[PDB]
Amino acid sequence: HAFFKAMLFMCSGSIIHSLNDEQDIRKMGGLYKAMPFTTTALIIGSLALTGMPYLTGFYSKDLIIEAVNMSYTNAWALLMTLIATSLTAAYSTRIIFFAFLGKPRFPPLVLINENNPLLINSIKRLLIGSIFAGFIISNNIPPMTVPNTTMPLYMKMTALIVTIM
Amino acid sequence: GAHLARRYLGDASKEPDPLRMPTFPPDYGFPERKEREMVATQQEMNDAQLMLQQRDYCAHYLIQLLKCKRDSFPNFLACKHEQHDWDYCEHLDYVKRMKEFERERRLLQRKKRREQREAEMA
Amino acid sequence: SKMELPDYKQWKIEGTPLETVQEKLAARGLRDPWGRNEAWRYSGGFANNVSFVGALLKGFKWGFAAFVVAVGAEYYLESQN
Amino acid sequence: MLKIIIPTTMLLPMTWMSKHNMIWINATVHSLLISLISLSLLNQLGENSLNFSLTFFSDSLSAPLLVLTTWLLPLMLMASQSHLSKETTTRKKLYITMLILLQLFLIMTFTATELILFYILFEATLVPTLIIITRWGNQTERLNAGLYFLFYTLAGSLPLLVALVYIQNTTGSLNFLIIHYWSHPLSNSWSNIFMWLACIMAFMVKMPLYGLHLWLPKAHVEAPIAGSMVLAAVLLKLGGYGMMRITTILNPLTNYMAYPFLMLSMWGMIMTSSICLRQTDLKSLIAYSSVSHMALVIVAIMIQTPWSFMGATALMIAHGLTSSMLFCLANTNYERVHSRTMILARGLQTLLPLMATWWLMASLTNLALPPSINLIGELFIITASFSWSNITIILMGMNMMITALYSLYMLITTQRGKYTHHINNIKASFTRENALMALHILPLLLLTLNPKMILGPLY
Amino acid sequence: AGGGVHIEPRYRQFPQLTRSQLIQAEFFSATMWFWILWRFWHDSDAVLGHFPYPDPSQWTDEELGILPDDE
Amino acid sequence: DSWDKDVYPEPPRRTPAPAPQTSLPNPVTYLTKIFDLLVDRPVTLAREFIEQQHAKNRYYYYHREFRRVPDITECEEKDILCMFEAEMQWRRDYKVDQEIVNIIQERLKACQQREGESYRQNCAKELEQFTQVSKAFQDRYSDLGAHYSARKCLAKQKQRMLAERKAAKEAAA
Amino acid sequence: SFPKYKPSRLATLPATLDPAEYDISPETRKAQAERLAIRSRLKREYLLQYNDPNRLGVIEDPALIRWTYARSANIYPNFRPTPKTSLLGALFGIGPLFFWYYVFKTDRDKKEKLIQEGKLDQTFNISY
Amino acid sequence: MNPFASLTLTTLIILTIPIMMSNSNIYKTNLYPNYVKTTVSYAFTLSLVPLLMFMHTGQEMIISNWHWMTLQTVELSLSFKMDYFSVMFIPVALFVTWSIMEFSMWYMHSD
Amino acid sequence: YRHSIFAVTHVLIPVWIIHYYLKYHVTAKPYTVVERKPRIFPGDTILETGEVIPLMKEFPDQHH
Amino acid sequence: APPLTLEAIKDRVLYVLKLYDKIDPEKLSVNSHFMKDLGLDSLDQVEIIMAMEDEFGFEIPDIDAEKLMCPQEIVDYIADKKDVYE
Amino acid sequence: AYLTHQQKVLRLYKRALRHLESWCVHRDKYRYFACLMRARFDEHKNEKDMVKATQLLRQAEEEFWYGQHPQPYIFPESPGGTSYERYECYKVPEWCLDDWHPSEKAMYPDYFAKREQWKRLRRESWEREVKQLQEETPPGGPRTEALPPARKEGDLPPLWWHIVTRPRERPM
Repeated sequence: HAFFKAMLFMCSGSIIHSLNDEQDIRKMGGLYKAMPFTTTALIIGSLALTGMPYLTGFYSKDLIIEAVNMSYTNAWALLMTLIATSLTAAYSTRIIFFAFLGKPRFPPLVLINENNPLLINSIKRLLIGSIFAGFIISNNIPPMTVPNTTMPLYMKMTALIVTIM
Repeated sequence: GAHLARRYLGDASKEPDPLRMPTFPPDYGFPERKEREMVATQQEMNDAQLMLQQRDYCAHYLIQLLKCKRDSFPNFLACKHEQHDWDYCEHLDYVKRMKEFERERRLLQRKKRREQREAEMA
Repeated sequence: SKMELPDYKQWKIEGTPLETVQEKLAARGLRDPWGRNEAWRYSGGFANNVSFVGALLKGFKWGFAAFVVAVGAEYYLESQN
Repeated sequence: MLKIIIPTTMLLPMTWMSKHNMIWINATVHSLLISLISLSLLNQLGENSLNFSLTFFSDSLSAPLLVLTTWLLPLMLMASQSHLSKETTTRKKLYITMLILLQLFLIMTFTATELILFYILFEATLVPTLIIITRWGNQTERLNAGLYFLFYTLAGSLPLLVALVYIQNTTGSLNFLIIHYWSHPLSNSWSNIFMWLACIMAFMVKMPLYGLHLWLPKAHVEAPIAGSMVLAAVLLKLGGYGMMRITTILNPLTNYMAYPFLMLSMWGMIMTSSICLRQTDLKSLIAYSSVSHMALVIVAIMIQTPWSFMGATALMIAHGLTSSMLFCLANTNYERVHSRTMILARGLQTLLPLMATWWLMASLTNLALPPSINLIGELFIITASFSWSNITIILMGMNMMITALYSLYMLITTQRGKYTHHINNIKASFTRENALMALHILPLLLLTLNPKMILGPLY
Repeated sequence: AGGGVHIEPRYRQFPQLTRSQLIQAEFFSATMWFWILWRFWHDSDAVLGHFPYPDPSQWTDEELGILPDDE
Repeated sequence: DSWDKDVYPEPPRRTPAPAPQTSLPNPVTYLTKIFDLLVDRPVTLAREFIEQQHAKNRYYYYHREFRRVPDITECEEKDILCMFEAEMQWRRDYKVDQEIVNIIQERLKACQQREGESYRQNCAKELEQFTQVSKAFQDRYSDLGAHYSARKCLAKQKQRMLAERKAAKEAAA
Repeated sequence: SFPKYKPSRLATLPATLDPAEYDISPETRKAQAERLAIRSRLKREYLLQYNDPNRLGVIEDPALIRWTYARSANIYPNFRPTPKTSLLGALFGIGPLFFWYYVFKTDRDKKEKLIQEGKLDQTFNISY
Repeated sequence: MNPFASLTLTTLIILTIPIMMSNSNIYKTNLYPNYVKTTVSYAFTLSLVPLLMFMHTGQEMIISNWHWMTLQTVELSLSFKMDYFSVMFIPVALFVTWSIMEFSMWYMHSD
Repeated sequence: YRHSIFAVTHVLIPVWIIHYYLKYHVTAKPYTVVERKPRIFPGDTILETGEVIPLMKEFPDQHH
Repeated sequence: APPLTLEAIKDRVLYVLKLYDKIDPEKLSVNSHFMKDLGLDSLDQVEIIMAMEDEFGFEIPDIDAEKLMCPQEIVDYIADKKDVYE
Repeated sequence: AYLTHQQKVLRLYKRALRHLESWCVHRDKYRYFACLMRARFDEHKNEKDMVKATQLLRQAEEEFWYGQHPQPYIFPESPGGTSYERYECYKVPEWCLDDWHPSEKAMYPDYFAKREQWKRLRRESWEREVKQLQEETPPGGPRTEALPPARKEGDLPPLWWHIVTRPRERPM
């Protein structure tokens, strides 16, 4: 979480600095082509928070959803977790749509730029972090609890699907 | 899920109670039921300093996992058959619990309607 | 250094989805005089943005090519060894 | 202790016949030398109090207060240099005489052997401060300030005198060593309750206690700055030093009649801290803050636990250094703006960089950041009170949270924000008041390194 | 203003984009792409389970050992 | 070490000698090796200076002794001489007893890390040994008050001893 | 235009929904002529000193000294022994102390009643 | 045990050195942000090594050196317990701060 | 060189004075540093005593 | 933020006012009185002033929005808003 | 003074369209809706008797009061914006320059030279402007905060110094 949550943070900040210290989504847009490196960075990190298979979020979020489902909790405890995964992903797609996709609802002076070397390098090390760390750490850390082997299928696949509608 | 419906929206006695079952002698119904035996002795778990929740019957494979892992350093892409034995052991041990769950389930199923049969014949 | 202001003749409702705004308002006897302000945003290089699946699809073409030769390399060990 | 007494009284002739301009230099330098000599008093044995003479003795409780007084004395000497420039030399020497006399009575009070001798110099501190508060004050109300401060302390002082002389006729001696060593259980006879009472309100009226505190806001906010520090830093603590002393004999009564004062205090600091949050005068907050901080001490002494006594001692010394700093800090702003209204001079960080720091950890020590001795005293009180009663925790925990609420509030309403453009007299911060704050703060962190010297004889 | 301005903003036109920010960008998205299909092909048994889930109902009363219902 | 295992019992340490069957050699082994001979070597010879300088002029310091004096039980009422001696003797015994609790907590805490995850089963001996010491401490010095003294503890000891005396006769029935 | 927003003490009626915005009587609009005039001179005199280069230090703020003096001095001279004031004095006076007196007394009595026969958890507590 | 615990002590003091240089008013306030970069990046660099033996043998310990308070029965001393959680979080934290303030140098420069 | 002077005056002279600190003054006190017992394997050996801890018998070997 | 000088601001407002289809390029003047020189209504004045609102980015107070008549004093208003001098 | 009838609607129309673009978000969608409400605003441009427009006010002001966005786009420098009152922690009053040690003043010599003449310029201007403002003000004080101009000879605008020496909006 520290990896990709931060990773999208300065990427948002890189957008904020480039687009004249503006924060509302309703003034973003059309930044996909004009903000290339950040566009990839935010796009990955947006659903990296949701954690597609084989990622920092995969070995944590998907296992978390199964683990609470594959345990003894109150009836509503699980439902909030799936609601969390769906609701988080829905706006995780939203902020991309307003920011990069669409049309540049921004002032006519086209200052938008991210050519600063420190800008690229600072985020660059967080691409490799936000994508590689989950795999390497998971095999680098021995398991602590009993693994969930014999499992009735759907409550694991539910975590992946509840992300997409 | 399905058993949740059979207890909450169905009959609670029909489904096993996870915090109370089993409620019947396991040897009863299986004359000479062999004991689920231990592979890794008490000192094996003790010397390995394994944690209690992972000190189950599968811990015999688990110590093998760490030992290839503690010797697979540097590499982390090795150590594949070790878990293949471990998770299969946990896969079958979870089945053993599942079988015990269904055993108590049909234990509750059989006797309740058997007593209902008595209630019908009187 | 230049801060130059381009021609206005290139920026009215044309070349933009502001066609509909101009005519739908004109349907109810109206006129839209500010669409030219947003003509450049709805045109030029800022237009024709990739889709959401295409947003994540960026780098797939080289990614797929790297992937297939990598699993082709994966088949290489199990055959050569 | 005459190795401290004799040089201290020798400050009087030296300060009274020095040159018309050297009085500040001479008094400051040799008072600091006295502080260095007083630093040797930090040595304490396992449990034997240092018995220098028949009429003077000290232990791990008296010396930290002793050093606090001696270390403090140059601090008002430098603080008063600002607003005492416009005065005649003879009156200026009179001011120095009052401060030195106040110091001399303080050292004799802490080093006193029996209670009656302690009582004489204890109360004797009223006279030097009465002149300081009234003669050299600033506003009309200071006349009503002196009477309020004098009668309040005296109203409780006289019952103690009757009880003290009654001790001598019954036990046979008033010496602290004999009283503790010949300690006997006090019966619950109806006379003994008043016997217990007469030895208490004298100490708690000047603590001050909730209800019996109105002289505190009516004096500290209104006394001259030099008198303000010594009042808050030490004079309130005179009740603390006495109460650890007098409680050695007043047992097991404390079990019952602590209650009417305990929750009087326990609802007290929460109530007082609420008033601090909603002040309008600067110095009024710190004064109301002082009683709030003093309130947890009252619980610490009265609960009679070794942990609370250590917490009482640590909070006692820590509050003195703190409250002196904020009162000095308010004086610095009041001098330039000629008022003490809180929101009169908000937003001065942009013009006062070093001051904004001196606000910063002074308030943080008021918030009591870890591991400042303020918490070490405060946390020890919490553990002792919790062991006494679990439901205690919510109250003073809520208090130190409302304590936190205001303790940034003047920081926001004095430094954070935008300057007042009509104000144009905030000059360059003079090194005098500037270095004054340095001498206040560094001993706090220095004592944070080795707090083991200020937990009292129970450590 | 002062010497050192090199990135020149535009006015209502698409800004210039140095090739360096592009080429790495699709490289990184490709880097984040081919990593997970390689992980998919190599370890498809990770996202989806590797050990079967037996159905409860199909289990007959032999390992269940439920003594017969009629008595 | 200066301290001995009778005071501070250190469980014996074993070393699981490795066996790196993996193709890649271990990175730790020479990482500790380089850390050894680029940092430890300069400070080892520097310490040799410090140890050799201590041998050049080694003065002496002894341990303060305390000849036992009559106890408060045998001391005289209103006699300030003898019972002061017993008072100070009692206070020192309190300080030593405080440090006994400190050591047993130190030994107990050292046990917990030594057994790791097996502290629950392999630290019971040290835990009960501390438990009886703490229980003995509670009836010894606890609850006395901030103004504790030898006479106050003696009253507590007498109060406990008369309560058990009454209990013993009650148990006799 | 919808089910209207009900004004509250901590969130008042806005400058839109207020009746006086669209109910501007001749005298109500007339009122916004002299309050502006006194503000004009009040702003003027402030400028005649704020923009005065000769003026140095701090000018007095009459309202601030009025607020402080009324918040500090003129409460007792205006104070009255009114039964209401004594009523709020009583429930906020001895009330809370008796509240916490009973709470702590009840806690202490309930706590103490099990110490004398060994029914508490104290075995690992030798510090106080 | 010669590495690891000692290395952690080295990591947590080298991060204080910028503050010590800052308060000493001998540091140069111009390149201090870049000087901060080098400190954090290095502090991260020495943060990787304490992982190495934890992967190797998994050793964990507690460092308690200088005894602060005796407080009769309860001694107090500065003490760090390095376990699984603390050991691998330091590189994670160290790597994050080095990158975010690397970005912040370009961003947070107009002040 | 600037990186090198960084190492000596900020990293290299530290690692000396911490190492001097704990291995001569801190370790000189009892229980100042306590290290957990490593997971010694029945099947592995002890380095100092040369004792190979006997391993358990054949596993179930439930190969999937 | 680059040193945006009044010359860029002056060009942008007049270009947008010419861009404004109801203030035609040939009938747009530097001192374009919207009520008199251009003959617009009050609502168009709102549309004009809030067009440069989003076009320039900064804020125009309402009590200054209705007062601001001509592009020349539009230029001078933004001139004193940031205090440009070049 | 009082807000005139057509002035009040201009204020309400202002933020109502800002509310519209907050709602519509998209430029074209806003343009379509802004023009539709423009004609809606023009639907009863005629009012004749002022009482009718007062009722038309009530419905109109009630419309734009509910027409607010739940989170309207407040600009960074808008009251309550992200960059609003952000750099006030940097601006310092001009009189602080006089409170500089001579070393700092000497190391900025040209600026203090032109500051001195600006300080001088404040002197005669303040003198002339106060004896300009006293009689330019009619009896009964100033009827409004509007301040009279420098309509005399060789005279500076009265009450100018703090306006002219305002802390620049970009103090940096």
